[PDB]
Amino acid sequence: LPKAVVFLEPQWYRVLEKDSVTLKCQGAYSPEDQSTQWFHNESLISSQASSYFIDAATVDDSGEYRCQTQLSTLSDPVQLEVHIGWLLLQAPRWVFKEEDPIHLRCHSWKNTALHKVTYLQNGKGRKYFHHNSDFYIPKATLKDSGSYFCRGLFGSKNVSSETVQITITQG
Amino acid sequence: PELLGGPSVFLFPPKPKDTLMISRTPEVTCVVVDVSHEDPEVKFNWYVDGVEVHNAKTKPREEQYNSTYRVVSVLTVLHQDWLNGKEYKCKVSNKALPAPIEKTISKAKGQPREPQVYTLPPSRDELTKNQVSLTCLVKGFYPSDIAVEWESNGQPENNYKTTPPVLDSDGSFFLYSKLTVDKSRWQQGNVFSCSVMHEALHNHYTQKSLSLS
Amino acid sequence: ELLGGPSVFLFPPKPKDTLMISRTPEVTCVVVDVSHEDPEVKFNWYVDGVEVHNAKTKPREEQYNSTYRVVSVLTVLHQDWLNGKEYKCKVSNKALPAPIEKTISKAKGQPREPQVYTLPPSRDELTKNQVSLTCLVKGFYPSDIAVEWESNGQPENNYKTTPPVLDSDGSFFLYSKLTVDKSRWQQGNVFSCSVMHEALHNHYTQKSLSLS
Ligand SMILES: *[C@@H]1O[C@H](CO[C@@H]2O[C@@H](C)[C@@H](O)[C@@H](O)[C@@H]2O)[C@@H](O[C@@H]2O[C@H](CO)[C@@H](O[C@@H]3O[C@H](CO[C@H]4O[C@H](CO)[C@@H](O)[C@H](O)[C@@H]4O[C@@H]4O[C@H](CO)[C@@H](O)[C@H](O)[C@H]4NC(C)=O)[C@@H](O)[C@H](O[C@H]4O[C@H](CO)[C@@H](O)[C@H](O)[C@@H]4O[C@@H]4O[C@H](CO)[C@@H](O)[C@H](O)[C@H]4NC(C)=O)[C@@H]3O)[C@H](O)[C@H]2NC(C)=O)[C@H](O)[C@H]1NC(C)=O
Ligand SMILES: *[C@@H]1O[C@H](CO[C@@H]2O[C@@H](C)[C@@H](O)[C@@H](O)[C@@H]2O)[C@@H](O[C@@H]2O[C@H](CO)[C@@H](O[C@@H]3O[C@H](CO[C@H]4O[C@H](CO)[C@@H](O)[C@H](O)[C@@H]4O[C@@H]4O[C@H](CO)[C@@H](O)[C@H](O)[C@H]4NC(C)=O)[C@@H](O)[C@H](O[C@H]4O[C@H](CO)[C@@H](O)[C@H](O)[C@@H]4O[C@@H]4O[C@H](CO)[C@@H](O)[C@H](O)[C@H]4NC(C)=O)[C@@H]3O)[C@H](O)[C@H]2NC(C)=O)[C@H](O)[C@H]1NC(C)=O
Ligand SMILES: *[C@@H]1O[C@H](CO)[C@@H](O)[C@H](O)[C@H]1NC(C)=O
Ligand SMILES: *[C@@H]1O[C@H](CO)[C@@H](O)[C@H](O)[C@H]1NC(C)=O
Repeated sequence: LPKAVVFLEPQWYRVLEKDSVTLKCQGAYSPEDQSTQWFHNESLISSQASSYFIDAATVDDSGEYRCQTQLSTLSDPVQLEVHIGWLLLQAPRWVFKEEDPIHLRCHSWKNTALHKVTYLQNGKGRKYFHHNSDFYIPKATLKDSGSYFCRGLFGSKNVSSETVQITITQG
Repeated sequence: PELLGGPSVFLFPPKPKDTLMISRTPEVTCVVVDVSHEDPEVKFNWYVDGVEVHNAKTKPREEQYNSTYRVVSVLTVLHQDWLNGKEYKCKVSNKALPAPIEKTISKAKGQPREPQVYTLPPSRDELTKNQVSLTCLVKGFYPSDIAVEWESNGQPENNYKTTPPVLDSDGSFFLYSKLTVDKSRWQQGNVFSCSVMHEALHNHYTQKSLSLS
Repeated sequence: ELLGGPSVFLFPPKPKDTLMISRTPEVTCVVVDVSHEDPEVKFNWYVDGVEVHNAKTKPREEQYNSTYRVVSVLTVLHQDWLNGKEYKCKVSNKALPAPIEKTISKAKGQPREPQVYTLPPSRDELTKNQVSLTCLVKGFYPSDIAVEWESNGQPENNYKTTPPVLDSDGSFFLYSKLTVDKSRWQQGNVFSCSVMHEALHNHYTQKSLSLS
């Protein structure tokens, strides 16, 4: 029988407290029942609905999510990392090879408008935006690896995100 | 007042005089500004060198003109605690903050240095005016917490101003204090006194007089 | 309040430059947080509603944090500044909704001449191997002032001045402390306190101080 899979809507496995998140399954249901079974750190939820909704993410909602339907096996777990802070670098992919595109996003607590946003590599300003916008390198290069973070203004407060590492492979 | 980033916190040391005299009460004060009217609860946690303390006193929220709030918490400290270098920590919790705000304060670090205090009579050429300037030079002291007062025949001479401490070339501080008096009082033979308070002075106090001589 | 986009800072000329005819005072307009996308930045200088030119505007420099910084400098007339003419920088750019404007001018108020007094070291200080010469400058307005120390031509350097302090009558005062070796003071050298201020005749006065 096929293995179900959990999917993240939207697709950021790193979120900030009070962020909304939606998990949905990819497994067909039986004619008798269309119920879903959701787990969360092997704890078992309660609702049988096809999508699991986290309105206001707390730190207790981090961990391993998995699901299963009538005509599927237990899904492989997907990790959700709920961080605390003002800013959080988010990416669609975190693994990079030579000539891959690098898409980076500076997500803010409750989608608050962000201004004078700077993306820094290795402690130096690399790209600046008057208004919160995404950072995008067309085709990676071995020199684009390093520690990255983003800072800007949350209405007079000057705030920073935690740094992430970014290595470029192959070549 | 869009108040996007939520409140701000400011931590304030005790006034120098309050920590130099046993009969006075020194206090650390944590002020929270920009507190929204919608989400206004403010929780204060106080740590003394990393240990929680609960004898602090929280003032009621006050409405500012910019329609924000102002919450104050004051922690009275022990004289020896402040003078001995204990660290003081304010932790502020608010609904409009992602994590609590933490600020710490303590007496500046470094070997205290005793102040030399010197009384300087009015310049010759100032004696042609109807008011005169008694000067008090307090140099060579560390740290910059210091108090200076003026006094004549027991009663406190008030018509005076003291400059902020200034950094010397040897890392110590110095300041000046000026007392304006009417020339007659200086010409009589009255005595005036600069009083200085500092931790590195014997008995936290020295007095230097100045008179026609 | 405001959103993103460039920021502007307007800096006055240095007080000493406004007092000495041999010097050239300047007003300076700095623009920061200028993006590489729209990097055209236009300056318009107004001296009391009077579009001016001859403003040496410098080519943009890329900052460390990745932004661009652009500064325009306007040479200014000593009398114009001293009389209280207001100077104004308008900056325009594609990333700006409306152009930004700032204005500076000399502090308003009736000028008042400072009295300069030299105070010799105190008796008890004469024991240490260094001594302190004081210069009291009082009763002046505005606070824009320069103070220096001098001996036999060469300027003295081991001196420190306090910031101006608001006196009770609305005027300011300050002290300048010159530290010298005791020998120099006992040998009979003459030290001098020079003060520059607009309320002084010729914007300059000098008071001397020697071992009586
Ligand atoms: C809404 O309104 C409120 C209230 O506004 C008040 O009312 C209206 C009608 C107007 O008149 C306002 O002018 C008026 O203030 C606003 O609240 C204000 O917020 C600002 C910040 O934007 C605060 O500024 C800080 O001030 C401190 C010093 O503040 C003392 O001195 C003030 C006068 O100088 C005095 O007014 C204050 O009350 C306070 O007074 C002290 O009070 C304590 C306890 O009451 C008492 O024990 C003391 O004796 C007393 N001292 C006196 C009277 O002299 C200043 O230090 C802060 O500067 C630091 O931080 C800045 C960041 O903002 C930074 O830019 C500075 O460089 C500096 O940085 C520090 O530097 C030191 C070294 O120098 C270093 O060691 C530190 O590490 C470093 N970093 C720090 C500390 O983080 C700052 O300027 C006002 O205090 C506050 N006013 C009041 C009354 O609380 C509010 O902003 C408004 N909201 C909006 C959206 O506009
Ligand atoms: C990218 O980088 C650049 C530059 O980075 C520089 O280099 C790197 C390596 C790092 O070291 C940086 O830290 C470094 O600065 C950033 O550009 C800076 O941007 C900030 C604003 O975000 C500006 O801050 C202002 O600074 C002025 C004082 O500026 C003088 O002093 C600085 C040192 O104190 C010095 O660095 C400056 O060069 C400048 O020096 C003066 O230059 C003039 C002309 O060149 C010269 O004649 C003078 O002699 C000289 N003076 C010196 C050397 O001492 C400060 O006053 C500003 O504070 C006001 O505004 C604040 C709002 O931002 C407010 O909170 C304050 O309370 C204060 O409020 C104002 O007060 C005035 C007067 O009282 C009053 O009239 C106003 O009403 C009032 N309110 C206002 C104006 O709203 C402010 O702190 C830096 O100057 C600027 N630096 C440079 C070099 O351009 C850039 O931000 C970075 N970008 C990003 C995205 O990060
Ligand atoms: C799930 O596990 C993570 C990681 O150990 C933990 O942070 C979180 O609190 C757990 N949640 C539940 C509901 O058990
Ligand atoms: C915020 O402050 C940092 C240092 O804390 C400073 O380098 C920078 O200029 C400010 N950043 C932004 C994006 O305004």
